[PDB]
Amino acid sequence: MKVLILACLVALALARELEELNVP
Amino acid sequence: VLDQFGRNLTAAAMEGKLDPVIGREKEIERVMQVLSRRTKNNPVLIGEPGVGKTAVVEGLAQAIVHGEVPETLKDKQLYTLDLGSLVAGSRYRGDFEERLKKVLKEINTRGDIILFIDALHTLVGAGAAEGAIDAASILKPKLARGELQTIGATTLDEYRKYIEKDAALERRFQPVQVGEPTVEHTIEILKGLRDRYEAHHRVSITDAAMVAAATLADRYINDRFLPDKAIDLIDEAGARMRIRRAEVDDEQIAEVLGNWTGIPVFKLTEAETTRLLRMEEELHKRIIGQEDAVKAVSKAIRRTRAGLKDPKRPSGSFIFAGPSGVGKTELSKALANFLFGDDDALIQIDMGEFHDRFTASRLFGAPPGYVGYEEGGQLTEKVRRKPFSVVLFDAIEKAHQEIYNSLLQVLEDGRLTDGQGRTVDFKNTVLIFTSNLGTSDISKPVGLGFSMKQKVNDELKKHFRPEFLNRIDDIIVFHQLTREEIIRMVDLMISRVAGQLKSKDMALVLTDAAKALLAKRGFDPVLGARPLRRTIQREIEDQLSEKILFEEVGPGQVVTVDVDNW
Amino acid sequence: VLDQFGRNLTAAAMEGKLDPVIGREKEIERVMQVLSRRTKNNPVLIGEPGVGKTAVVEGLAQAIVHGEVPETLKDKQLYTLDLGSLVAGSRYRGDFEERLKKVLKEINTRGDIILFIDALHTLVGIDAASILKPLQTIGATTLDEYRKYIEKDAALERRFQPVQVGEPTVEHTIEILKGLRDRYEAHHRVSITDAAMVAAATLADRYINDRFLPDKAIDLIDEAGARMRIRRMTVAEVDDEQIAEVLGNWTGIPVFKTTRLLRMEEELHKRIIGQEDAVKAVSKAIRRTRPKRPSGSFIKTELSKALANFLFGDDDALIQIGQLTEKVRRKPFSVVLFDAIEKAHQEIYNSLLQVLEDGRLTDGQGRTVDFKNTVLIFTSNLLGFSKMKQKVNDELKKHFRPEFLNRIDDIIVFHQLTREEIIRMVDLMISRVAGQLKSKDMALVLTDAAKALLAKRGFDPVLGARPLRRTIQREIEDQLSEKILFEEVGPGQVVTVDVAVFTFT
Ligand SMILES: Nc1ncnc2c1ncn2[C@@H]1O[C@H](COP(=O)(O)OP(=O)(O)O)[C@@H](O)[C@H]1O
Ligand SMILES: Nc1ncnc2c1ncn2[C@@H]1O[C@H](COP(=O)(O)OP(=O)(O)O)[C@@H](O)[C@H]1O
Ligand SMILES: Nc1ncnc2c1ncn2[C@@H]1O[C@H](COP(=O)(O)OP(=O)(O)O)[C@@H](O)[C@H]1O
Repeated sequence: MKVLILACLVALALARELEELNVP
Repeated sequence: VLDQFGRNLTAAAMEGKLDPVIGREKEIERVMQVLSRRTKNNPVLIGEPGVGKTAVVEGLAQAIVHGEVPETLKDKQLYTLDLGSLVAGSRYRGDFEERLKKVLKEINTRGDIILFIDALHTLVGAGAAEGAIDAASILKPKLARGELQTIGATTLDEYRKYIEKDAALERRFQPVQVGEPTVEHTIEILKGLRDRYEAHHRVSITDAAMVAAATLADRYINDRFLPDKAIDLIDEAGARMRIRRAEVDDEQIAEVLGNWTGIPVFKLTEAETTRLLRMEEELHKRIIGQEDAVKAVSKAIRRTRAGLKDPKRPSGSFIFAGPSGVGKTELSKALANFLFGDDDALIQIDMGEFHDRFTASRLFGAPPGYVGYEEGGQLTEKVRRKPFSVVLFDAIEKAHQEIYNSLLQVLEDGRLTDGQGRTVDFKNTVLIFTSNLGTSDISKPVGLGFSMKQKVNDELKKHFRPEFLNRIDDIIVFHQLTREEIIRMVDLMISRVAGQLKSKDMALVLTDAAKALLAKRGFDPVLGARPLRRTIQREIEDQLSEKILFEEVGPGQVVTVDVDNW
Repeated sequence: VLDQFGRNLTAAAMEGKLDPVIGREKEIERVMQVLSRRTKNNPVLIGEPGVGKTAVVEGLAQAIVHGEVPETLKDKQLYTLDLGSLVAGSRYRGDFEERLKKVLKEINTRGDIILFIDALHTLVGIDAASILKPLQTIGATTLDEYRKYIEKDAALERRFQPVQVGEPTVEHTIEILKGLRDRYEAHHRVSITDAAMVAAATLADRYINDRFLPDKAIDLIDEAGARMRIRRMTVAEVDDEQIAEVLGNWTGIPVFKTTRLLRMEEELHKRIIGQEDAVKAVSKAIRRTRPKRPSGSFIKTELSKALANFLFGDDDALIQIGQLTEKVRRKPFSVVLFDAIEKAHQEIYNSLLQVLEDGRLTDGQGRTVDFKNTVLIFTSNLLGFSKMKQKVNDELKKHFRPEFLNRIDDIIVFHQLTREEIIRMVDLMISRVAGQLKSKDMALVLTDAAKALLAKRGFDPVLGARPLRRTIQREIEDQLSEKILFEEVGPGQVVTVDVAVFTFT
């Protein structure tokens, strides 16, 4: 009779640090 | 705060840009009561979308510039803060935190800034998540010390999902309830906003229009809220006046509201008294035959709407007994299209699938932890979405006893307790129950003896409990249809397809000999006048497809069909 | 300054530089109603990609220069704003922020500027959002992006009024093509017939289903006019023959581009064998259409398949059942088959019930799926002393209510299995394996005795004729797989299954 509602964990991460290209 | 993510509402009130805020003065005083606190001087305007939460803050920012603030809020430059624009542009680490610390540094230097964060539920997980550097955890130290004054604005659902759920954020913020205005409060708002919308549209707006805007938006619009919905009627009617041109009236509001819902302006601009005066003749338009039934329910609704009505009863409770499909749910659809102007107000529950009390937990919602929690308990999205509705309970004699023990509430009170804990109001809903408890004569002109209306009346008493039947307003019994009554239904339904024939310049040349045979074939005294439309499409429309099978299009072919006699 | 960023649509409307927007007078009127308001005076043209929502603002700018514009909108210079150009320049970073602010400072320096933003979601996900506070702005997003970005901000919904720009009908996009006729006639120096435009509107809706009405039809007219300019280099009258040649290269289907096609009855039975009277019964029912309700409604699996092939081209145009949303949005010209409706309870009577009354399902997904050219098919059925013939139709009348069985097109019955019908199914299933033997240069002939044995075994009418696929491979193919490996039968051999036990050479 019962239903278990589980819990779909989503993949959530902080924004990526980037590495820069230099122009002198 | 810079003028980059927000807007100075205090400087907007200096230049007379903020709309006048009529009423809501108990709330502006309550916001000042929170903002004058030493620690955690952070009100949350909790309301609904469009109830005037920003207007309380616009009214506060006016109260700052008029000197009506208690020498703690004097000369406070109140800024908004679009956190949506503050998150926008964060694709790299530290973008959001940098734009928020610049705002937070600017408030630290000036020291006279009151944040207004519309949508304060966005604050939770604005950067990443709860345990992460988000906008919540950045502001939580200074919000807990009264060093950052922030007016929030969530809804009641979003305050409970995001601020009460977040531990160590429910304390930082003080709930200030901004309720939806009443209709008489909204008219006072519109009369205060009268000079703004008269000067913008260059169109005079009358007192008749503003009463009509607040009254009819509360009735006909039920996904939005009073202050806004009614201002939007005043705003759109003044705008559509500019595309017609000098005066917005009662009828102009009903036009721009009729374009939203789909109600004809007439059904909006009417008068319950007249509105239900020619009720009988408009309910004959889709019910021909069984005329004493129409005049009974037209009399009953005119009693239980017009004049006196207790607010602790529905608009009418009806038992439709008799032969099936002779106009039972056809009248209820015809009553629903009369109800406020929309045919899409009829709801069939179809109680024939229910022969269980455990399935009553699959009709009024499940207890949580069980199946039937999302679908089942769907009466929230139906009847408190539409307080003006018609609910049809087809085949109530099939159901279990425990099912309509829960339906004893709604005939007494007009309220219902959902399995998710809602007040599902059946207050203006014409509830209609239905039982073909009559099938004896129906089953051939013979009976249980050795050899009509009162046969099915005492079958209700035999089957049901008298506790359920006597709260119901009127019991309506249908009779067997006479052959002259059936051929008028044939006339009504052969004309429905005939409009789709002259769209292609075809013409079913009508004859009455074929109409008598449709009445013989499309009627039986157990089920009749419901399979009449399938008799039309199987016997007429099958042979009218034989025209293009032998390729008859032309400029138009005057087809006349008559099948053999039976 | 706007003099070097974004196109002045009002100035382009004065010179006749904008393509003429024929039709759309109701949606342009709606946009003038929003711009005339005090609050929420910023339209967001919700449409689909290529629906004509930029043409509403192009048609708005043409309405400004004609004087058919309200007194609050007289001589408003309507600018689209080119994103990706206010970049064009690095001094260094923050450039696109600092340059966009200089544009907005010229907008409130003047007073007659209305910005059009063709992708309003791209400025949500200076951001302008702030300057919006008090510069009227017309947006244009899809309905998915309206519910993702614009409606999900209360600081962007107290000012952004949604305006619907719907997909035109097949009728309405013809006058779009007839209004745009002189642009595409003069661009290719080839005249385009009116028939071609009736074809390019009808055939683009029928066969292009990821693109939307206005564009799709214009893409056929533009490319057929371009095709005519090419082959006169390898007066020339783009016709309806030309549109089917171009759409035959878009879709890659053979040119059969319908009432004549609908003349099936014999134009079929490639996979349907037996069941002959139900095939003749669904002829006159499908051709009742030739509304918003599907092309056919019926209460066998193969029947559907061959109905998907003959009506809708593909064998895989049969959808066997969101769960039917965004997979009929993809192909709205599919036969939707409902497998074993007896084994499902009443929660399924909302995506087959309100679609015979509307044909549209608004939902939480974000699009209204179109059921007006589908063939809905339900698959329901597969005491004492005594001394189906024609009736199965009363079973489903007693099962669920006939309050929409007169809204079902036709409830057809299926007739009984014939002993000759199953023999005609045995030599049909031997074709699946005879081709695998002709790849070995083998030939698989059978006898009437052997074909009657396989008809006699595994045919059970409770299970239809499913048991027959097992009976072929358990008896023929398991004993034919061994004799290849035993090398009794090699290449260049005729295999004659006769005789009971199956034996051969
Ligand atoms: N008391 C009031 N007096 C005048 N206008 C009001 C009042 N309450 C609300 N309004 C108006 O109604 C609308 C409500 O929107 P808003 O103030 O943003 O509230 P919310 O944040 O609850 O949506 C605005 O146009 C606002 O000016
Ligand atoms: N009502 C119309 N009248 C004339 N041309 C139209 C109309 N609707 C669309 N078009 C044309 O079809 C194409 C659609 O482009 P556009 O309107 O920018 O699409 P979208 O609104 O999806 O961005 C253009 O060539 C446009 O000129
Ligand atoms: N005319 C036919 N009617 C039914 N089944 C057929 C027919 N012709 C071939 N078959 C085969 O019989 C089987 C039918 O089973 P199934 O696919 O469930 O459909 P259904 O039983 O509804 O016809 C399939 O293997 C199908 O290929």
